Amino acid sequence: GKIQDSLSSTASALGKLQDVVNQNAQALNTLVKQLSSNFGAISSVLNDI
Amino acid sequence: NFNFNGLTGTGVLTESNKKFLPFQQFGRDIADTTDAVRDPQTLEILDIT
Repeated sequence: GKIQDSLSSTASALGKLQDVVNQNAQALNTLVKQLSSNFGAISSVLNDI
Repeated sequence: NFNFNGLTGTGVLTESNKKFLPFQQFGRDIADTTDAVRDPQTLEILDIT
């Protein structure tokens, strides 16, 4: 019962899994956003340039 | 391949229940990629996939 209550009332108990998920999500977001960079081109869109 | 008011993209347009604002025209997501468009011809919102 005590461990159940601690898990219910504590938000940092599952820090490891949430941190791993957040790291993966932010890595994916950074990879997606890297496309926005033009690297000297007029626009990042291949068709437009 | 949809060209809406100069915004060019490729995807499937489907009816959307999203509620835009009168001044709002385009849509975006967490990864700043186009997700919804308000057609100028008629007052409705179309998603992109």
